[PDB]
Amino acid sequence: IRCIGVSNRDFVEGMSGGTWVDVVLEHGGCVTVMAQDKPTVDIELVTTTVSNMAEVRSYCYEASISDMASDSRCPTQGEAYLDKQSDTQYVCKRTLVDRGWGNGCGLFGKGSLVTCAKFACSKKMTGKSIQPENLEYRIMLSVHGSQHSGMIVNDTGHETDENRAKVEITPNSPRAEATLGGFGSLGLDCEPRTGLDFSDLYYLTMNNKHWLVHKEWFHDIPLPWHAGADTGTPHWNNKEALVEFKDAHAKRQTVVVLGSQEGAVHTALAGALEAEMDGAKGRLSSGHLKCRLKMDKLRLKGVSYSLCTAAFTFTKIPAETLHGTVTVEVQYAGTDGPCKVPAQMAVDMQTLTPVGRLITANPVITESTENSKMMLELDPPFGDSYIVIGVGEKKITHHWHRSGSTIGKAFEATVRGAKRMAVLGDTAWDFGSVGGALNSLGKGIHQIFGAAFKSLFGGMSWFSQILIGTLLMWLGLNTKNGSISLMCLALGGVLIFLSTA
Amino acid sequence: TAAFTFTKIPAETLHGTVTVEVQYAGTDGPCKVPAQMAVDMQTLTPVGRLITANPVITESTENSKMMLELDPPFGDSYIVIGVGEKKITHHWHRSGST
Amino acid sequence: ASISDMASDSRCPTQGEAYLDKQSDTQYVCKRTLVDRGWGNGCGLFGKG
Amino acid sequence: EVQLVESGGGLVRPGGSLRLSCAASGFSYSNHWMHWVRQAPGKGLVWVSRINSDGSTRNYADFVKGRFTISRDNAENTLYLEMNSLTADDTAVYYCVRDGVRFYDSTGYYPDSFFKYGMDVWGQGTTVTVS
Amino acid sequence: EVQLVESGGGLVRPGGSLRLSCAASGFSYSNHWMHWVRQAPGKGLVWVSRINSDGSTRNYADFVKGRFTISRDNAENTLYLEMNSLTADDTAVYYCVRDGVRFYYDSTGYYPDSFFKYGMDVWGQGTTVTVS
Amino acid sequence: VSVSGSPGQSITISCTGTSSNADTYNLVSWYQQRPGKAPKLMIYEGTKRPSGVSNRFSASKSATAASLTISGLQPEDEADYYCCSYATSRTLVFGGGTKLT
Amino acid sequence: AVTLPSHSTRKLQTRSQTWLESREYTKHLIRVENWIFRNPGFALAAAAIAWLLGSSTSQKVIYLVMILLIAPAYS
Ligand SMILES: *[C@H]1O[C@H](CO[C@@H]2O[C@@H](C)[C@@H](O)[C@@H](O)[C@@H]2O)[C@@H](O[C@@H]2O[C@H](CO)[C@@H](O[C@@H]3O[C@H](CO)[C@@H](O)[C@H](O)[C@@H]3O)[C@H](O)[C@H]2NC(C)=O)[C@H](O)[C@H]1NC(C)=O
Repeated sequence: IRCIGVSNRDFVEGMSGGTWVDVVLEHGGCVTVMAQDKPTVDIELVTTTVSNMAEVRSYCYEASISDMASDSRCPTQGEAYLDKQSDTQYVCKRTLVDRGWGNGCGLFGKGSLVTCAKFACSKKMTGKSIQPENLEYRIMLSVHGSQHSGMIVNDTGHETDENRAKVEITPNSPRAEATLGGFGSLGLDCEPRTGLDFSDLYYLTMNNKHWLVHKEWFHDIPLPWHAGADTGTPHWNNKEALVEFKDAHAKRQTVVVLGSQEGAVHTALAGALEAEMDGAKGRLSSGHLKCRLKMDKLRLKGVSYSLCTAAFTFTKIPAETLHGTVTVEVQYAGTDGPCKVPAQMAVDMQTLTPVGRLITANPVITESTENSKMMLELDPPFGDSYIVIGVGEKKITHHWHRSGSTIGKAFEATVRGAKRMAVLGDTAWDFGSVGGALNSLGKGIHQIFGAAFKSLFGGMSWFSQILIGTLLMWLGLNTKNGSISLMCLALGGVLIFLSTA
Repeated sequence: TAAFTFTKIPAETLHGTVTVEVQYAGTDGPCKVPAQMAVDMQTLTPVGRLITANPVITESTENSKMMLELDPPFGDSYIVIGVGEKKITHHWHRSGST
Repeated sequence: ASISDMASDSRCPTQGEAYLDKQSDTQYVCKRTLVDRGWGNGCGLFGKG
Repeated sequence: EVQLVESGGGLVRPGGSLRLSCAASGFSYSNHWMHWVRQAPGKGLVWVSRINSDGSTRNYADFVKGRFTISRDNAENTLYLEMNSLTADDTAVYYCVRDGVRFYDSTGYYPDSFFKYGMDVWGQGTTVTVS
Repeated sequence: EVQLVESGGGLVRPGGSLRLSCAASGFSYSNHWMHWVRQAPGKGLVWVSRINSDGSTRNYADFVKGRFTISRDNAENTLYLEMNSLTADDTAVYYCVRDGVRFYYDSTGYYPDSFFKYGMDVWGQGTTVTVS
Repeated sequence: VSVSGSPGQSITISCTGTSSNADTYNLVSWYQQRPGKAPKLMIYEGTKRPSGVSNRFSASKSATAASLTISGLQPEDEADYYCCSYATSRTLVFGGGTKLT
Repeated sequence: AVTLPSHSTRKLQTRSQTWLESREYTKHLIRVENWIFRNPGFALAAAAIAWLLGSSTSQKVIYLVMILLIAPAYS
């Protein structure tokens, strides 16, 4: 439940006898954790809010000019000085102008002309800072079992529902227990500070559109820049790159503004994440969190019930998710109170020997009135199989055909692994990380190689690194020395970055 | 044997040490503050170094305030204060390598 | 030269940069620098101000 | 308890100069911000100026376009307000104020933007009459 | 029991504009489709407009050639219908309606599937507007 | 400008600045000046009350104005009340004042 | 101003789409293809400058490609 259709979910199975499982949560997909004898719990990150950001260095992307003025001097007399040059609100440029006997001053050298123009800014974009403290993550988890198909994305007063829980996680309280009534409580220790880089990301606003911008792109930008506190009549310490002092001929000088600049910033931003704002807080919808799951206080509600023997009707019928699982929504006719639904994948209906794996929870209908609804999902075997629901001589059976042999599943698993590593960097080694010694060695050497690779390359974008990938591919292909492998290795890294976006 | 609270959570000095300010709610008189740096909260194994001393809270009143600084290990770690089921914990991450 | 009423400002470890309102005057010399702050001066964070 | 005492207020002609003084005792004067506030007869309170512990930072309101000059001597626990080119609009009672809330920052030096404050320790005020 | 309350109706000269509002309470407003329907005096019900949960999908009947604009504020549980270039044919009582049947299948109320099962279960008392 | 109250009742004095960063009221301070007395501060940092000031006085703040609430009015309470805050980063400004009878 | 450094250098890598992920490839390729289409003869000049430099054929073709990439951006 809550993860049936997300199309980017991965199953985390097994643990050290039920002690704990490492899990990385991402915004795109969700993780369904299944234990040996415990209810399957689906966990998903929802939104990451940032709070009380502190404004820093707001820029100007649209200038406005005002009453120009100018002053000139004799070929020998010195340099021009307008009385408006002693004001920090005027742009002033000094140049040389042809003069003599025609304009009014007798001598024929070049003169000196100063022009000044007042600067007014309509619109400005501001950049705000984000400390990795006071950063709140909101995790939503739900459980399989007894909820009918309707309650998959239904967001309501989930405090009462008893099957779905919501957890806030902040650097001031990284540990939390989600109390699932009657199922126990899922303990969840999580690391919020190391989530996503939040010491290099400014929150940038232009006009009701907010981005996450990398610092060192919000400092090497050439526009009139204030600094921090907006108090009264602002002052911009630039007076250049937004006013163009175009010269005429025969001592004519003109001042123009460049227009509105909000088109170069929208295209200068490419590959910077989007965000949205609510009140004083900023909701980012793209992030990365790593929570260790201490699921040793989860129980099974269904056990010790007696199994229902009335009838079962397949109403919505069986359906196939993107990963192979099979969701079934059954309706129970009998009035047998709380009860245990018998369901098993089976082939060779002569002797129903359970095959496949039942990734549900403790199956069980909790309603007691007349007709109840339930939804359970099964992981079927690759060949043809029969979904069997019911006890005896009134068993409803459905025919199911799953496509791809185990080799296909292994290849798709390795593709998922490559994508996850390319996206998450070193941390990807912690996905199903019960944690041994081999996994830790892998994490270490991948961390070293990652630091080196990010220090050499990683100042390049899609096209540029496709280029350097092909070039290093050739160079390694015909170098004839022993370093060829090294160069060829580089290609993989670089080229794989391109074919996973 | 009481509960502790984080008034301003943690600060990070330039040299990497962490300064914590703890507030004590109970009234046990002068008593040690149990604090450490840990990973794997399942088995709290002391990792890192606590550079203050035997931390104490001198006052004997309702709410008291104290400050202690500890030297974290280079990985990600948890600042643990308290004994059992009331132990306030924080997440702290240090950048450098040895 | 002769000098006059000095003034200063400082705004934290993690905020923007200091700005006096007397920087928008062409009669004042102004210099911007970095100062150590935090836990003894008023702002909780420890970088350079 | 701390007691602030004003001095130097008196009748002076329009355009005259006047030096107000404030004597403090009973606290770490060398570490607190000091303020000069005024209140015209039958009028409300009007903030005038503020200074730090060392005297580095000095802030003046808009109505004082450089007419006032605030200073202090920590070794003598003394505050001063020089006044030049007096007009009739400034005839009022001047209150000397201690700033202890800043004393968060026991140094009283760093003039952060929008720092917390609240003025509870005031002198009795001295009357200046420009007539 | 959810109560829908219409507001803003009044007499207007031909060609005028008017902003009708609707207040909802007692259900998850942010997750339901909303409708405006109208009925001329002594005439039948005439469907006017509908809006999804976020406002990304606005549907209007053919009679309104872009004159009317439907919108909503979920946080305020409010629905708005701004009407421009009103004529005598616009004199009617307008009911603000909640689509409760759609909420049974699509709890997000966002995806505007074609020919989806619907039902306008909760009606307001309606506000009378006369373009005279 | 003024507010009237009866003994035992509660009165609220408001303080509003126009278009100031929507931050200011977090730092508004409230001061009391009885007739012919030196001013005394009742509230600082918007809502915090000093030690010694009676619990009778309370304070509240929003993004648009600040409010000072005195419940159980006493004949002592009749005085002039002034709010103060930052005009800019380096300034201070007192309100128009309200005479409470 | 004129420069405005591109941000794709510091591409924030995460599972969600970025700001303009539809235009990067076509962007660079379109600029190069258009500039070479407009001014052909520089292909000849670049062939000559590449042929004068570099001994083997591989070095000469690499120099040709690098000239034809470095000219359209006037980098
Ligand atoms: C998500 O859930 C809502 C309702 O929320 C739930 O309501 C109860 C059933 C409990 O399980 C609660 O814990 C939980 O909050 C679904 O909406 C509901 O749809 C049914 C459709 O049968 C509506 O029933 C109607 O009213 C009565 C029954 O009360 C019948 O006699 C009628 O014939 C009719 O069926 C019900 O009113 C409606 N409730 C609300 C608040 O809208 C929603 O469909 C579901 N979504 C998904 C995707 O599963």
